[PDB]
Amino acid sequence: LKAQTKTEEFDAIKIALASPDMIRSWSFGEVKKPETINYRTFKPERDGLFCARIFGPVKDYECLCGKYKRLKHRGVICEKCGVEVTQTKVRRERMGHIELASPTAHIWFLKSLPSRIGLLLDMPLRDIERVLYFESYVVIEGGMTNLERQQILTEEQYLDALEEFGDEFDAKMGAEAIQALLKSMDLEQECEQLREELNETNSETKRKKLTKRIKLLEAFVQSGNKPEWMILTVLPVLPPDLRPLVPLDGGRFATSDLNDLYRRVINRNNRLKRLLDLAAPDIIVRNEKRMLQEAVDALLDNGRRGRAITGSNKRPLKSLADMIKGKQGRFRQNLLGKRVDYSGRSVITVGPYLRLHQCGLPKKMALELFKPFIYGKLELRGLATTIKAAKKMVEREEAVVWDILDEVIREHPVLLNRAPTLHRLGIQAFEPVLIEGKAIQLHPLVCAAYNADFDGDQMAVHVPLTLEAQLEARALMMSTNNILSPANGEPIIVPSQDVVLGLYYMTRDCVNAKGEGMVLTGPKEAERLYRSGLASLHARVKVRITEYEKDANGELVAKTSLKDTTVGRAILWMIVPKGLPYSIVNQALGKKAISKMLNTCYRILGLKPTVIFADQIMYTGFAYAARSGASVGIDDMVIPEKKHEIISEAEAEVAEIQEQFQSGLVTAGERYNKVIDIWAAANDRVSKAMMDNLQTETVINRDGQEEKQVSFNSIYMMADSGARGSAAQIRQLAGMRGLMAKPDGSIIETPITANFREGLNVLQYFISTHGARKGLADTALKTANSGYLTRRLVDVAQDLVVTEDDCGTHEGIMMTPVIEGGDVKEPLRDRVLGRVTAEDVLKPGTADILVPRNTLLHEQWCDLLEENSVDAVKVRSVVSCDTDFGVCAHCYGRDLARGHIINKGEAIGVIAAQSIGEPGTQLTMTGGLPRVADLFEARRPKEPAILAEISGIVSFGKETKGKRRLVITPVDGSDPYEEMIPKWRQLNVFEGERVERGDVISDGPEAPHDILRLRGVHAVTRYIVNEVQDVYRLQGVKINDKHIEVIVRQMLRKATIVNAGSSDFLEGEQVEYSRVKIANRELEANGKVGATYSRDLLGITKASLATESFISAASFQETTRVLTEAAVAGKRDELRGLKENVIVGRLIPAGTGYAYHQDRMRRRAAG
Amino acid sequence: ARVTVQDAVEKIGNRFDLVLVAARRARQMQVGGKDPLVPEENDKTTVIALREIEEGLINNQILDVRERQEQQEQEAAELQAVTAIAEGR
Amino acid sequence: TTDPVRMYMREMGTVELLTREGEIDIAKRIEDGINQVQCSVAEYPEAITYLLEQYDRVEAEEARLSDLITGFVD
Amino acid sequence: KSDDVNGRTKMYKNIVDGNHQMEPGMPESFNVLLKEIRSLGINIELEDE
Ligand SMILES: [Mg+2]
Ligand SMILES: [Mg+2]
Ligand SMILES: [Zn+2]
Ligand SMILES: [Zn+2]
Repeated sequence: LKAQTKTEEFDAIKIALASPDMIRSWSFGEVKKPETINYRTFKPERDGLFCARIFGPVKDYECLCGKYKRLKHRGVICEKCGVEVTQTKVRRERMGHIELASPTAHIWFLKSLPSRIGLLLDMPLRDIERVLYFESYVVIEGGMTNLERQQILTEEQYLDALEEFGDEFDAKMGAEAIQALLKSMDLEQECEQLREELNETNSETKRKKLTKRIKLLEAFVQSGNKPEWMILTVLPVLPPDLRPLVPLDGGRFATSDLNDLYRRVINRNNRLKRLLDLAAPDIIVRNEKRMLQEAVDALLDNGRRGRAITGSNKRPLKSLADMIKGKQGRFRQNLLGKRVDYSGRSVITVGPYLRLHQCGLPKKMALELFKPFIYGKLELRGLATTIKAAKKMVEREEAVVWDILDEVIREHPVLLNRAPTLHRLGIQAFEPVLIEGKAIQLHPLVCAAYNADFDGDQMAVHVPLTLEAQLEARALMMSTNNILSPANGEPIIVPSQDVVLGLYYMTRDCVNAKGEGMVLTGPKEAERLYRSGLASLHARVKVRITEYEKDANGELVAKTSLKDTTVGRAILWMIVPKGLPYSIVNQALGKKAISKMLNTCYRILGLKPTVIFADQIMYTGFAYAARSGASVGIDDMVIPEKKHEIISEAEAEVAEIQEQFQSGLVTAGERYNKVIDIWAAANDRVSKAMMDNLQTETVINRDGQEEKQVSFNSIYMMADSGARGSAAQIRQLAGMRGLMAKPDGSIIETPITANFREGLNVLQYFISTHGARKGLADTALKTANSGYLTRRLVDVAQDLVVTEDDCGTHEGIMMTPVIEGGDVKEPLRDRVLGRVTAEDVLKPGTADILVPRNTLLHEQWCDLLEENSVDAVKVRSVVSCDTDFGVCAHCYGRDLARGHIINKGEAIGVIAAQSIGEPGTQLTMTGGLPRVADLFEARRPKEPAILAEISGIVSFGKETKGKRRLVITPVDGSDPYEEMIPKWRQLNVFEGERVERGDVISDGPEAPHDILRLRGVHAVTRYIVNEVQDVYRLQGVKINDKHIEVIVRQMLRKATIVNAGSSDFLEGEQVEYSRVKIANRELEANGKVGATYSRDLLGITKASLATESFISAASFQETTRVLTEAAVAGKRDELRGLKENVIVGRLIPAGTGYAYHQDRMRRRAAG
Repeated sequence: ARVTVQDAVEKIGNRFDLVLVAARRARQMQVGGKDPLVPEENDKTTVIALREIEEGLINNQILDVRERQEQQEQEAAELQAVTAIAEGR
Repeated sequence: TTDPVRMYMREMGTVELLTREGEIDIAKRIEDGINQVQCSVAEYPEAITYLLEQYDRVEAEEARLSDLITGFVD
Repeated sequence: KSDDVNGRTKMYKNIVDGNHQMEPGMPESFNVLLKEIRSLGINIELEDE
């Protein structure tokens, strides 16, 4: 079968050095002149940087001279001015070239930090520059005389050396010399030479540096690049329209900076060509060559020299490297990120009438957005003769179009987005609902997922055009398909504030109210009692209820009983579908219970019942809350009657301690701390006085004498329900507020004795100011810290995707409850939920298989384990997954917005990184958010501990030399370990004990590098997750341990060989590659040997550095260095990753595209 | 409208292979090649295909099967026309 | 030190300035040099006959008086 | 929707024709990046098929 020639759909990419002949291949002409346009008739001057002959017609399908103006004429080259008449588009495509008189060095291979040309020749950089500026002569191919091949001479020395040997020795200077060296260099011969020397001299100093060079050289050899090409003979010119001269208003012109640069290189080049035929003296043509060299450099990458400035403008002219480069990497892919058609935005509002699957869309917005669709539907039914008439119709806004828009709108989701998109719920698909008015209406339940308040925040809309985009939006991005956080399995659609105050006020009970004691047949006549004004919403009542339990085998049982309840809970029962028990609604229904209600409904009846349920809860929540007439008055905030007395007593204490300091009974420092404590203690007293009074002091009577219940006071209901406010914030309203802190951080020993219900005087407010401003500053900065963190995270993960089904490893990590020092800071059930078992678990007794090998532990399974006393469970994790280049679905877990096991192909790295980064706003400024980063950066603490390197008996040897050596001695194994530990650090280690490898030989923090090395992989991963999770959980943030585990797996991706037989001994390399390769030896070729490696721990930012794809690396890394370092090796990017596929603009090799890439990836390496 | 695609995801597990298959089907209907297998409520092809997945009358196998039949159904017509290309000889 | 302004100022700074008499020294040599090639040119027979063949083209209106001579010595 | 100067028009015509598809092609931003790299001394090619 024939291969191909013309444009097929390409896979992979290649990058390499460009030969002068290769550059000529692209070039359709030589730019011989600095001229641009004619200066009167604005036509391009032949043949200059803008040329119709070299590049293309100024206007579509028309010859420049004007002889051939006809659209028929296409392959025609005008006889007057050779211009083949074709679309002006080719002026954006066709390249050109310039033939340089003298060779010229490429600054990138000269000036990228490891000068490539320098170490290719094993020659210093400063010397090469010394040869380039004609500041000395360098030898080439010295022959047998006096001189080294690479030796450098000065003017007189070259002369002195020349009188003795005229010929059979050669030396040049400048660029031509360097080019001659590169051409003369034989890598093959040099490679052999380098191979012997490694073996001959044995020294680490020697062979360390030695080995680095030989692999590099042979890489360049196998690459196919010829060294000479680092020196430019021919220089390609970029198509004119990519650096346009386009006119402006008022007749002025504007142009890219490259022209000024290109023009210069041309002038100088041309001048030099002239100076050769005039036989100018050396001193000039030399100067002209340096000037040309500088000029080319300024063109390619400006700023590696003097930084030439554009004409008449101080600001330096932008060069080609700066066009690619930026902040950060490429502008193209950097945020932001390309503008997109079919979009819009406006201020957003509520719309509680909406169902959860839809959103209010302004009439005009939908009109302008679906404009092409409207045209097509309008001319599909024949209401418009043609598209033009259709254009006029919607432009006329004839009334008839509105019905047509409801058709084109109906089943057609739109994407809604908020400004800081953090997790994937930052974008969700909705069904359009036509709205008069310019505001976007957004279903209330989603406002939590977006973090969208209504304080004037704006949202952006996107229309999913292609059929595949409509179905992606509906089956993935739809609102109803994500009700559960992917970060933690808990529902994110939990009713927010107004609704839960409604349901809290609804299911609540007072002691004596209308309808107290009566009984009703069912919720129907309960509402009939209430709505008619007979019964109070909260009164204790028995009513007949029918609950349901599906406790049969997939089958619903029914049960009826007399439940003791209130009227509101009875009324509320009408919404609860089928198999939920009345127990869930028989309580007071705070914000905490109302989410777990939704959670259980999902985990039992599935999705569909849960969605419509959520809707109903919101509707009834708002409604009854409106009935409740909740408000806030100034008398709703009750100050304790005992406040002034408490302040005075604490005011007496400071005067006790003060008398003690004047009389010297207590020290000054002791004074500060003493007073601060009593004032602090005072605050707790006032807080817990007003809390008691505020909470229950409503004291009311039913028929009998008195009694007292939880208050119905307005502000309390908000805080108890979970609606808004918290005991801390309330404490500032009624009780005194806090002790503020001066900028210094030293909390002032005279707190704020007033509160907001009273007035704050001048001093108290002024002192309050610092806390606010530092708060805003801290948060506004904590905003910045979070973003960078998610960035580093997604860069190191990203390309990680679920690929295989079951790697089929029994391996996994042991899950126990966290038990931090007290009682159960986190249960076992949350830690293990939704994960898969490593091996079958036994009861406390045995011959009992509870869970059979690998089984997803769902709610029943976790409860069956909890029924029993089960204390410990080993679980497959993404860190242990045997699948290479991805995660096996079994090792990850089920978690998603759906409860089912994770699908094949979901990109989990991103959702893991996003889930970890998003909550980061709430962390503090040890502790806080920077503490998390230290964990993920693997950073070694300042004064770490040291762990026993190897098991066996240890002892001390030699004596204080600034380090006192420690000798460990295994019984059987070799003794030789003696480490020099500074002894001025307090030891722990019993001097006379045998130490298990990895014990604490001193105190202080430990480097996670050790834990991986000494204790093992599972130990360090357990260490990271528990420490980082300590930070979040301390703030009340729920992040499943899974996500942290995947980041960890990426930290240790690389390993360092120990044994040999096929690989590089000391090479750091992917354990993916090694593991697939040692399987290729265990039964393949030679056993050979081998090889044993050692897993390594890389910080997140360092591990993301290594990426196979250079297009990906060129994005977020330093672009110049990436391209150079890649261009020399002739590295071939196969795509395969995410980052790169986004760049080239094809299907992401994940999700919907994962089927595609898979189908294509296999087509490769076949026939 | 189709509020939740859950029923289709049960029918096809992946939930991604669902988007693809329903897509392939929606084009068989949208570009005017076939007609629906289930009452159309005025729902656009997006949802009509999804109802077809939920009701179990459409999946990757049938389409590949169905398409594979049409390959031979059209190949039967052109039978005389392309065998007339004996002009190779 | 890079900055070609500097490596120029310094490459030329080596060349030493001419004395008022020294200017004439080099200049006398110039005349001598050219006169040698002029005399060397005068000694070529084809160089003569060609000019003959060229002037017959001038009088035949195959050239112009400006395209051959700029005027003589007299 | 943004960068494909061919695909965008080829798309628009399909939207009115009633065919929701895309004949995507290659984004012009990246297509320019090829020339900027190639405008330097770098030969960057799209291999295979
Ligand atoms: Mg908010
Ligand atoms: Mg806001
Ligand atoms: Zn012409
Ligand atoms: Zn696995």
